[PDB]
Amino acid sequence: KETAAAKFERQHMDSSTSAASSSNYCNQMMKSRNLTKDRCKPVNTFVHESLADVQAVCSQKNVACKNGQTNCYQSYSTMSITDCRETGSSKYPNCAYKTTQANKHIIVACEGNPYVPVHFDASV
Amino acid sequence: KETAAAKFERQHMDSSTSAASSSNYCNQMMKSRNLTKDRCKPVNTFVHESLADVQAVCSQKNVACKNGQTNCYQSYSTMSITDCRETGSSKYPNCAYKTTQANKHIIVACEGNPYVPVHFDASV
Repeated sequence: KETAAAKFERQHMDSSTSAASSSNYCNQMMKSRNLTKDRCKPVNTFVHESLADVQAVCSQKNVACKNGQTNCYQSYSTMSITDCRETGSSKYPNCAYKTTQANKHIIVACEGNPYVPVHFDASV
Repeated sequence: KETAAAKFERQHMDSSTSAASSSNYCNQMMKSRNLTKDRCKPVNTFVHESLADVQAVCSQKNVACKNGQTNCYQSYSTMSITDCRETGSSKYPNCAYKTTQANKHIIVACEGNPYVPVHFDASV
C-alpha cells in the first residue's frame, strides 16, 4: 500500500528545479505526479529544495495545523515553492493550472519514525 | 571522454519514438548505439519519453539499486520502453535481439551535479 511519507514526496517534492521555470510547470508537474488521475486535484504546492532541507522543517517551529491537530511545523527560512491552482475552466480530463513561483515558509504535518512530512498544510 | 550520462543517453534514451514499431527495432538500435562493438551485449532497454522526463525520475521515488547502492530512483509514472534480448542465432559479429515493448515503471541510477540518469537498473 503506498505510505503516507511517500505520498507527500510524490505530491510535493521537486529538488531538480530551482523553482517553477515556466507557466507550464503545473499542468505537467501535477499530471506526472498522478495528481490528475481520478479528478482535478484543485490546488497543490511543490517544494524545490532538498528532501533533507524539507524533512528538517519537521524539527523547526511547532505550529497548530489548520485541522486543529498539533503535528505541524513551520519553515524558519523561506523556501522556493511552486504553487499550483486549478483555473476556473480547469475540467477533469483537461485539468489546467496557474503556476506561481514564490519564496515562503511552509507548514507540514509530521509522523512516524524517521520523523518526516506526511501532509502539506500551508505556505506563509 | 564520453560522459556516463552521454553514455546512458546513447545506451537507452529513445525520444523519437513512442515505442518500437516492429520486432526489428531491437537489432537496429543495439548496433547503432555501439553496443555490439567488442561483443554482443545480451540485454538492454530503450526508453521512449523525453530526456527531460527521464532526468525527472531522478527526483521521484528513492529505491535501492540492484547492487544495494541507493542512488536509484523509481518512476511515479509508467513509461513505454522497448526490451532487447539476445536471441539464440545471435552470434557476435552477428548479434540478434528479441524486441519486447511495454509500458512499465523504470529505475535509474543518478550521479554527479546536474543529477542525471547514469545507469539503467530495471523496469517494473
